[PDB]
Amino acid sequence: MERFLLNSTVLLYRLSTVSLDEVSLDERVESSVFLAQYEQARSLPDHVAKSAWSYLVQQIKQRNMKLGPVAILRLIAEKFIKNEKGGPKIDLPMFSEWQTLMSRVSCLPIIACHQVFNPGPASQEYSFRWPLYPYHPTVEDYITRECLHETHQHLNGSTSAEECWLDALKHPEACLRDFEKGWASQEMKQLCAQIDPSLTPRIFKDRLQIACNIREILCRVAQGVELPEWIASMQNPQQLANSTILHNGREYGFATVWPIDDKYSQESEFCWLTGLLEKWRFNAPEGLERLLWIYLLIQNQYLTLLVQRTMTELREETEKSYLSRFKHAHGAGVYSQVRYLEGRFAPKSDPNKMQKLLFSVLRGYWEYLSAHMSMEWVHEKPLTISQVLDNLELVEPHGKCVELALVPHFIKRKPKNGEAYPHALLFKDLKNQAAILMDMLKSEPRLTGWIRGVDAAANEMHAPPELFCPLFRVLAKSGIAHFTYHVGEDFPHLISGIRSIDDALRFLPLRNGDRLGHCTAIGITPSIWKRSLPLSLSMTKETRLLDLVFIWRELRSHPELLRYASDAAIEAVRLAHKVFSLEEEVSITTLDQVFEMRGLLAESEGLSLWLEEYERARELVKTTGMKRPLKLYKQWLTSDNVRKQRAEYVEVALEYLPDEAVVALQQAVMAKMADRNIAIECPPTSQYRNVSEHHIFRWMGLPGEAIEGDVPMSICLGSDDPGIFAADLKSEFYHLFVVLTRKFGLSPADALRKVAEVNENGRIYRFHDV
Amino acid sequence: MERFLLNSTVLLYRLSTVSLDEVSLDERVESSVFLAQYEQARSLPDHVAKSAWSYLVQQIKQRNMKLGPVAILRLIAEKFIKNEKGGPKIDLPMFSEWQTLMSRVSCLPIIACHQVFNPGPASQEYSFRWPLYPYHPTVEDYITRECLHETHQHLNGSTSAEECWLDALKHPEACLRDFEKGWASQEMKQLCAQIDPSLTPRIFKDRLQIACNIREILCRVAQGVELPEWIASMQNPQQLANSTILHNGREYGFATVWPIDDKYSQESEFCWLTGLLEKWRFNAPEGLERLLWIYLLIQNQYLTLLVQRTMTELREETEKSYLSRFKHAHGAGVYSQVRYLEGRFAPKSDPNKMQKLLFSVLRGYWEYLSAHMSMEWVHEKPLTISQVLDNLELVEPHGKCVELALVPHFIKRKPKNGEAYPHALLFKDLKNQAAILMDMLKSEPRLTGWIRGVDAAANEMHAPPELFCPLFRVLAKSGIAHFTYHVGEDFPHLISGIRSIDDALRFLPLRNGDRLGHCTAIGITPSIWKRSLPLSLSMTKETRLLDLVFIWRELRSHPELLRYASDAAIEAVRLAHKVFSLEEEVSITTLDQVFEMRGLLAESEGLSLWLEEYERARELVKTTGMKRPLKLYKQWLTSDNVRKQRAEYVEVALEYLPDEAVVALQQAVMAKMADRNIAIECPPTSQYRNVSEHHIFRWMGLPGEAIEGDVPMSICLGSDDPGIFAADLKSEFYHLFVVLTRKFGLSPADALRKVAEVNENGRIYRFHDV
Amino acid sequence: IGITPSIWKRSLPLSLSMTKETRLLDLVFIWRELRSHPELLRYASDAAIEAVRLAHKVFSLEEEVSITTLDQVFEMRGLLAESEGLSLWLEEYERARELVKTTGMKRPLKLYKQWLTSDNVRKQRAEYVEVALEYLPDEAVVALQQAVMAKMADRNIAIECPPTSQYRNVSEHHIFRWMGLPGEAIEGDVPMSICLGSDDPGIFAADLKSEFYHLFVVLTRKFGLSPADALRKVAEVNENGRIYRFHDV
Ligand SMILES: [Zn+2]
Ligand SMILES: [Zn+2]
Repeated sequence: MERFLLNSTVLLYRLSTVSLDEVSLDERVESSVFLAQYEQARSLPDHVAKSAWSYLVQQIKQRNMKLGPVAILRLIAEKFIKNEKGGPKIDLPMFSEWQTLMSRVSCLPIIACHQVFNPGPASQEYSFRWPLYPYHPTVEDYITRECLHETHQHLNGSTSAEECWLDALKHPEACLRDFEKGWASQEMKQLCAQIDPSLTPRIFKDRLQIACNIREILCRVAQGVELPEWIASMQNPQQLANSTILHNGREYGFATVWPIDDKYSQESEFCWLTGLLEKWRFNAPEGLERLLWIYLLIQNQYLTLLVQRTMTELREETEKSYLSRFKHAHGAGVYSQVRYLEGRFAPKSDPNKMQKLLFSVLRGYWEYLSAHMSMEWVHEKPLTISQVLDNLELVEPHGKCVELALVPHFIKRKPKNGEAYPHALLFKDLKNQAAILMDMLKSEPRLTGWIRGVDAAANEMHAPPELFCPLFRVLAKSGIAHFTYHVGEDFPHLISGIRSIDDALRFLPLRNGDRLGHCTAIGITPSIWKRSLPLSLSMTKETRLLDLVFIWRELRSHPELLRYASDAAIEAVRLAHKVFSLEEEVSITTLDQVFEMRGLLAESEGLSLWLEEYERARELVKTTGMKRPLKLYKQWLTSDNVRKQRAEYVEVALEYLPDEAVVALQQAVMAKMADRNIAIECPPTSQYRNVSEHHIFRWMGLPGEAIEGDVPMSICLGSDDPGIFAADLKSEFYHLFVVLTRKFGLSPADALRKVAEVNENGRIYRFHDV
Repeated sequence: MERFLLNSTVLLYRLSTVSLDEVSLDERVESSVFLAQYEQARSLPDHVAKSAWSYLVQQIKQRNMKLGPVAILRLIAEKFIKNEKGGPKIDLPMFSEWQTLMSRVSCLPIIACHQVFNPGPASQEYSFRWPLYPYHPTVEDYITRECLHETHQHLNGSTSAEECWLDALKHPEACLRDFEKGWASQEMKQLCAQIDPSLTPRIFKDRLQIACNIREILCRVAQGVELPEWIASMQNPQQLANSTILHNGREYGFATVWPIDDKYSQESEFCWLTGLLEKWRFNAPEGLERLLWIYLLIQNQYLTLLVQRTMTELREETEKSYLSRFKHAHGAGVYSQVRYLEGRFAPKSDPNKMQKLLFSVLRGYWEYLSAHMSMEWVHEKPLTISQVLDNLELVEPHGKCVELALVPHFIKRKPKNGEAYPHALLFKDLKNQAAILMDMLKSEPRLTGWIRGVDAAANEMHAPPELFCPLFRVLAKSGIAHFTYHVGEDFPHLISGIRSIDDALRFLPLRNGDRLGHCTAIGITPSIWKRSLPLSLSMTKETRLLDLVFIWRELRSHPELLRYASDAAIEAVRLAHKVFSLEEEVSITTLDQVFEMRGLLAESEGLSLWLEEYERARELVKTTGMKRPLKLYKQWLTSDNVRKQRAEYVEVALEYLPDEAVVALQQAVMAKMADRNIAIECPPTSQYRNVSEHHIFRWMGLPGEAIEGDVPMSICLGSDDPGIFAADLKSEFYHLFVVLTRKFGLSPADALRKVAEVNENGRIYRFHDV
Repeated sequence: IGITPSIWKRSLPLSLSMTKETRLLDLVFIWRELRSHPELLRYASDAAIEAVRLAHKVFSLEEEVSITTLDQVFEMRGLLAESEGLSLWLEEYERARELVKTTGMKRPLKLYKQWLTSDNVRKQRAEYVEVALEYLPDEAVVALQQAVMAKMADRNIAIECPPTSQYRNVSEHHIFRWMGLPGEAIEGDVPMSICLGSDDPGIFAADLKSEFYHLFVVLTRKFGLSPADALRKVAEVNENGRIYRFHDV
């Protein structure tokens, strides 16, 4: 429960609102804790909270200390972090729980408290490194031998959330600008209201600047410098909502001097916090400790809102952040811990911005390499992308350092109210971006060795994959090997997700060894897919009809489900009749022929490198006996009536199909996949009670999770956990190892090689040049 | 999904605040629904809600309604309720969803709308009856042939919460007094914040008066009488927060003539709502539907508060509520659906109030019996308890009507800061009440024929059973037959609840055929008992030590857990040494002999009907070798440091014992159950996702639910669901029936019998006189 | 749903003549059932084909009609003729309004009207066609039959059984096969809530008590059940009489 006292919206209000000399807020802190649990962990049975709080307070009073940041952090550090071998580490049994706490709290304060109150041997000068980790010699030797391989880094640009808070403190105005530009959006209305009811942009700025001011003041006291006299005027936290304080007539600026150049550096934060805590080892002023309360609380609230969520992204268009990611990916040892890194990046609409971003990333990689290996760099200070390449070709794949592969994102937005065919404007945008990419490759053909493969991300329902097939094929002929597309992550229905996955398979120009993405649909079981959700699910008519045709096709060969297959046939015919407003009798067969054309470009022939696909409809139209498919698909694309019908909603009864049938669909899907030799990135991520049910294990063949009709699926790794701070690929590696060893009782060797197949598959299906 | 539109606190806030002429609040209601769903059902993944509301609005626009309570109740009634055989009945597969809905909403409006818009045959004049039930010929034939058994009804006095609402409107000031006296105590503050952050007694009175005024105004429209003028002045809902409205200098009242004398009756509500809906069949004024909306909301929210929760009970001290209870318990047939009723009521500490309550209950019962049967009644208008007994002495156990059994409660409060021994003052209050009880019994020996047994209710941790043993023995000698004690309901640890149950067995004077209560500790499995609980659970030191003693005692003979038993012994020795401040060596044997003395009365010898348990310690003191036992027990009861360290808080691992070992302790307890012929009352109720997980099934032996060593133990039924409105014993009967037949596929006969053995256990262990 | 095919063809001619509608609906039903059983899909396909042919005759159809469409035709046999295609009566007068709105039902509705009205169609309905006595196997019969008892249990509908042509002896009585008697019950059977009826066509002075005795004696002697066994079995149906009594409660 401790992480309440560090992450609490109501406590944040109360502490920020009460005066600094109030004292004796124990009851209200406790009540705020109970409200926080009621909001967050509703399931706790109303008495565990009171008991655990009686404890927490009891331990505090035993240790003769005050309810404080230092108190809670001390308890947490003592409970979790141990110093072993090298640096602080996380106990193997407690690692998962520590991750759960990470899902709510920042670890820098905890780490500083650990160092100050129980430092390890005074022989290894420790430098801050996030996140903290457990130790297993087998795992360590394995990583030393083979290193790790990143393929899914797209959660928040390419960095952890923690440094973004410091970036905010560095450009508070930029973050307010982004906050506001988006405050006009609907979705974030609900996001912000549900995280913090009365969040609002003015209070956004107020909390940000208050945090800046508290950091400054606490830094002054940590350095132990004179407690400036306007502190006396400082009485109410709301005073920290302004850039200057008024003591008597004068407006005093809080700005001050810090030893380090990068005043917003994580290292600066850490040194500051260590100094403060060591000053505060025996006792603390109440005003300042409450200040640190609100400081940590605002940190955490900001970090959540960010994680549960373009210009705060643009500011990362320098060769500083990329160097940072690269240095972090490289360990503290001479050899980098990750062997092969996939660098995923959002394309822009302007050639200037793409060339800027590309030069930034390329240069940063060059400096990362130069900082580790010495040689004649030709252009010692490269200024152009061509110069950077000139520098880079000289590198050989020894493996001392990481190997970079660059993948642009394809962001799928919702269709708009008015357009010739669905997603037409989005298609135009993507065509613009892709053409620019192609032209940059034209200009610098050597870029084919660094820009390898394109991913298709953002919310799936906003666009079906068939929209991207012409894009992917044109890019391929441009020289883009390898492709990726997010499938199966979220869906109106599990059958819908499975159908979407097969659509991608059968339509996308995916070759041997390509990689799809989460594909959670074919991993999640129908036992654990419906546990708190309504018995029926409303969804779009188009989605329903496509899924019904999918059920048809997949179950046509299954003797045990032919009843369901006939039902799918009948109901798909009826839905087609309604959506297309049909009066003639239309066969499931011709529906199927219509639906197999979904990969065709809208504007091909029914509506340089684009000529092939522009004519791709020509041989189809040449096929005489496909009249009805042509006209029906043209109606599907253009007809206003058909489009409104497609948008229409209607229920699916949950138990439309037996879970056995769902599993059969899944298994047909894995069969087709494995036939085509495609891999599945699986990052650890809503409905799972604990990680133990993660479908990764079913894909991994664990007894008690795997199903009889199952296959291997070439799972690969990816460091993208939506609801955590300061996560890493090796963090996920350790997560999987510990869960295997503990919950499944596998011996350390067993867990090691279990995870190792997925890791080495990461290398195997790397897109990087060979 | 619809639950959120009919109960939403934040929705209530803003709709009540906005002007009645605001209009076009669709997006507003959307935000309200998303917030309410987030706060209540957190698990739903953020998009199913969007789809569900999309289809809701699709329905509303297609069928051409306005987003409003009318359309909502219409969709509900269509989706749930139907006319079959006699009156409306709930579709069987939908009963679980409907009772879930009743967990948050009331059915009066829904049933009104159903009757209004799809009435059955216009020949069975439809007198409202609550709640609404399903139809199964086997079920109805069984209830007719046999009839049912109420054994456990202590939730809201003995009434369903919905009637408490019209009670509040009858005496709103009384509800205000009850609210405020209690609003000063913390736990209600935590609750008020958790349910309604800004609840307060102020807005409490405000919302109550608003509700009454809405009732009046919409009565004006329903009777279709002239739409009085001050409606024009009425522009904001808050204007309804006052008893009068100021139009132009004049303050106009809200009250009127209503057709029925009892203006606060559920039947009045029903006929009224029917009239309102009939009038509003095709359309209605926007502001008026909004007023109805707010009425319904407030209705739901305060009903929620009430259920989850003195003078509101005191006002129920007339022979009216109890007559109503009896009539409700009896169906609409000549024969009563229940045969045997158990009437549980609090024993008051004033003899006058106690005899008042008792004459009230007796007179209500007699009048009911008169209302259904004819003979000479002797005192046609009885006045005294003696007179009503004279009347009732002529009644015979034919079975036409209900047979009542009266049980005083014992509400056990937390121990206070200062007292000679723990819970001493509570013991004194109970002794006062029991003295009063035996006084009235002495005065009227006949009362033994209606007061059959006493129950120990209230929060378990507030007091342990052993202190009641002298009380129960004294009462038994006075002439009270059968006893009850709530066990297993709430606990800090599962083993601790198990130990509590054993202690009750081995200390309370329980006899053959007695009953305990919920005993959920013994039904909940270790597997599904730890789903969101912290990896470590936290207890009082005294509880921890007693559990250690229990574990070792019970596992002494288990060869497979001897390790665990030996541990428990060791840590028990350690804890006893620290607690008793023991310098010498205390054997776990000695601790056994100490803790077996717990049933001893505190003020007997180590500190007429009472003389026996005053001298009971004489035999033990005569016992020579028990020196050390007695002195340690005295230390335990009295030593201030000892009571302090008892109150202090010690932690224990969640997985302190293996799941199997916990079940083994459970099985020792099941064996004791069967051996002593003690029944267990199992009503339907926090950790269960769906009702199918209910431990009731574990006892009923459902394959895959019964554990290997399971033992039948005379489970009995109880109509007490903490989180539902207008619950009934027959209702939960249907619930169990449907659950068996569907989630386990059992045939109607199988489910009928499987519930029937429990029902008939009810008969077998009636407390009623023979 | 009682008589087993084994004892259904004991003196029957090897072919049976019946009306064309009966034949067509039979084929349609056979398909509707046998779509799902892996062991009878051949028969289901045969029925679909032949039903298509027979409908092409009965409707004199010139276009092509799918068995799905035939089903959509014959699913609407519950519609009132003069509802919309030919106070309390209102609701069923207008019920066809929703369907006629249904756009995809064009061909079904027109076919239904043809069937109800067309004189040529009605003449063809009255026409007769032969069917082989073993048109389908006993196993197929019993599969259909067990599906029927499945829906029986699903809808909680009872069967009102009196005692009565082909049966040589009362021991051959179908009542027993419902009653689950070993050697009389069939594997894929389900319980179906039988109730009694005192209606014997070919006797005088017969009563429910008389039938009770008859059943008890036959159970006891021909099947050797103990008195308790036979009494319990007979009761089952007897008190099922209570259970599904129409009498008001
Ligand atoms: Zn992804
Ligand atoms: Zn209870």
